[PDB]
Amino acid sequence: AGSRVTFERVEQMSIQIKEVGDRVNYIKRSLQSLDSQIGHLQDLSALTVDTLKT
Amino acid sequence: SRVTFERVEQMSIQIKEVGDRVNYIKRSLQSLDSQIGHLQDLSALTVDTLKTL
Amino acid sequence: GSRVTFERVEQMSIQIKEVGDRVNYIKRSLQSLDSQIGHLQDLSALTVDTLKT
Amino acid sequence: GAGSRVTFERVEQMSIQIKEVGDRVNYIKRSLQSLDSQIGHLQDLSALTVDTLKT
Repeated sequence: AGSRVTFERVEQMSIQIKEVGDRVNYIKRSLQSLDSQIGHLQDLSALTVDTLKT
Repeated sequence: SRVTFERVEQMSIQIKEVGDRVNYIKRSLQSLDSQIGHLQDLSALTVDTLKTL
Repeated sequence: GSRVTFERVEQMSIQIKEVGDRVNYIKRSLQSLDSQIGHLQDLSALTVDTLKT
Repeated sequence: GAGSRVTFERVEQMSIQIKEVGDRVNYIKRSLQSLDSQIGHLQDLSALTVDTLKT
């Protein structure tokens, strides 16, 4: 009863904890994509600076 | 100069793509925060019943 | 058994809270990043406009 | 001449600010790995609690 509802709750926490994990992994992937775009922008910046010195 | 204009205009586009992505990420975290709050509540309610047992 | 379960759930609720806190820190960092990218976009926009003329 | 001068300054500032944006995102990446580590410990505690009530 109390133990039944406790088992339902622990199962439901387990579901929501896996969903929190999955959401963080998605966010990590998005940040990785972002990091790559930033790489490209830094190269382009260094190139523009270099040419202003030439 | 013309080449400088071109590279600067390209950077400005790329800065915009990075800005937009940062905000999409910011919004995911906002939404995750809300879901954590409800998980926090479910854990508190589970513990309260366990104390009576 | 209720007592050991109570103990594992309590420890979960403390860790859930720590996760929640770290999420909100990361969120604040995105907001400041967002604002610094806004400054940079403004700069790139000014630079680009002068270089047209 | 003059137009170019200011432009050189502006471009020099953009590349400082682009570096900062980089550094910030590197920090966020590291903060997200910590967070993900914490979530793994909670998934583990949650799985053990579950394993222990199945039967």
